[PDB]
Amino acid sequence: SFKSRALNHVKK
Amino acid sequence: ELGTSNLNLDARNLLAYKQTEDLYHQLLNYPQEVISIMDQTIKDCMVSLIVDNNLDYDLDEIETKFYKVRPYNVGSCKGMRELNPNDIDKLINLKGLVLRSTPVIPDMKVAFFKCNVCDHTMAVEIDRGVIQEPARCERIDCNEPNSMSLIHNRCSFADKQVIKLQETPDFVPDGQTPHSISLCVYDELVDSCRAGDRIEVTGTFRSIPIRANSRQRVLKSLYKTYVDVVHVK
Amino acid sequence: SARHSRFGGLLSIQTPDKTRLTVSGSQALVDEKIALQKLDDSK
DNA sequence: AGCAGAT
DNA sequence: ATCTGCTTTGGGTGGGTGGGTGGGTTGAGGCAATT
Ligand SMILES: [Zn+2]
Repeated sequence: SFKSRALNHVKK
Repeated sequence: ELGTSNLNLDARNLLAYKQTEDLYHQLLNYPQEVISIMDQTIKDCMVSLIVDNNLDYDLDEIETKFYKVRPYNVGSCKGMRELNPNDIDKLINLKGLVLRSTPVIPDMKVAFFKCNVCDHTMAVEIDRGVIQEPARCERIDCNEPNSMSLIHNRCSFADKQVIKLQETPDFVPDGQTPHSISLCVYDELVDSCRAGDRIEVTGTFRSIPIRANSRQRVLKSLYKTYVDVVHVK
Repeated sequence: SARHSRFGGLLSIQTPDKTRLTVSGSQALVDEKIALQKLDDSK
């Protein structure tokens, strides 16, 4: 019931 | 040979050459653009000299340098009391006694921004004191919006200084209190004169609006004047 | 620009048709590719 | 009243 | 795009647990040092 977006450090 | 960049130019030499009478008048009437084209022409001829003369001097070093011209003796020096609104954005000559000089002010040239989710940085130039800060990273992979921060110590700054000038005794008609005009000097003219010196200053008589308060964008109808110096003697 | 940000040089570029657009910046005063790049970026 | 924010 | 809401100038109709390196500056009275 949540809309969560994830970001990754490897993309830095 | 000496590695310097500033070229001291005398106005009359423009009147000496048949071609440049109109250039001299334009300099006296539109100093900013004329000085800009003069600077670029100086740089272009500097590089062209080496290109044509196939000298051993390094070209990359020349390409790195900012080049300038410092006109002087642009007409009979006027008086601080004779500066009317007709002279706004026009080259003038002032003879006055220095009275004070503020410490060097860091003036921003290029802003530096960094992302908080990709650590991507790009420098964005400045135009008339407004930062064109981006709404999202220029990286296609990370297009996250409104994730820009200003790293103050990684920007680029230029030297500015504000001087106060007071007129010479002989210009006082009766003996009243001499008036005072404010100047602004940039780059190599910074700290070019000490307090109590008699100097002749050539610059553009500019005028800037003043905000009514440090909260809103309302400006006072009265405009404040100053001089944008390009040469000091 | 060699001069400071507040020097204040204004431009008028002429389109193929007789209309004049306004650009700000010494680099624009000298060059045309820079003028068009600034025109695109200012949008 | 101009500008700073939440629906 | 519209609705909701705070705060000025500068001044005591905000104050002294914000101070005087944030500005509102003469007048009087007490104290140490100079005489
Ligand atoms: Zn990013």
